[PDB]
Amino acid sequence: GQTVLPFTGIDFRLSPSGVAVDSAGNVYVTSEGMYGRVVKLAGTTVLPFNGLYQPQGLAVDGAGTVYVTDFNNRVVTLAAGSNNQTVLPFDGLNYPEGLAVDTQGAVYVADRGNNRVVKLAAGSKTQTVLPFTGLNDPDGVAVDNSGNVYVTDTDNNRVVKLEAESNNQVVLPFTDITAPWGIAVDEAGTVYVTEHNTNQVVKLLAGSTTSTVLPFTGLNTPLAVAVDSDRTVYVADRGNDRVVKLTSLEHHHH
Repeated sequence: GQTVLPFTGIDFRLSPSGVAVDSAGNVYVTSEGMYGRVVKLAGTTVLPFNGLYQPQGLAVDGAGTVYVTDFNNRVVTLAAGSNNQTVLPFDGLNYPEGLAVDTQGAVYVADRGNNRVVKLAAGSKTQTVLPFTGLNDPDGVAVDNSGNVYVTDTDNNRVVKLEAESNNQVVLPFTDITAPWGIAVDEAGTVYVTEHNTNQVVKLLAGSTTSTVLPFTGLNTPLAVAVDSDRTVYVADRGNDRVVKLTSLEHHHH
């Protein structure tokens, strides 16, 4: 049932490390590589970020601002239709991977080299380190509408939720999760994760005790995942230089 998104007119291998989807259903991908790019499928274009070096993760907020991590160890943002990027004041990032943006503009980064997740509130000049414990190469972060934060503890083969109320770390009941990397949370609290070296994508329903394997086929190193308002799931299928899409919408009287 999946489809491959038709990125056309492109002079470089797509190398998709990250994937985000805005309200209009524009799809954005970080194209890894020495000369990093963010590519936007509507036709296809390239956003005027300058000097991206191996960009690893992206997110798009409700205003259409695109936020990107890269291996210059920073987060760059581009406001919709701007051609002037700004570098957010994160400190000490070491191989930032996935990032997330919550409804108040706060930016969260899986800081893989420091085995932590860092937070920067909107307009603040200093970051916070979130109270996770025992992380080993976190690659992916997601934040729900309830301020719960979710991380892929990659080398621990687990996903941890820092609950907004208790500030407790819960190892979410994924079933046999391996080397989880990409993650997203949809508006129903459902958590999607890529198991990146085992080439599956799994989901966990909010408040549920176990998980399921989404019916993707032919994945090769899925490193990110997004989900739109139709609860369509998009995957950065990194080894295949493509993004694949899987719709969840029900079929009338079938």
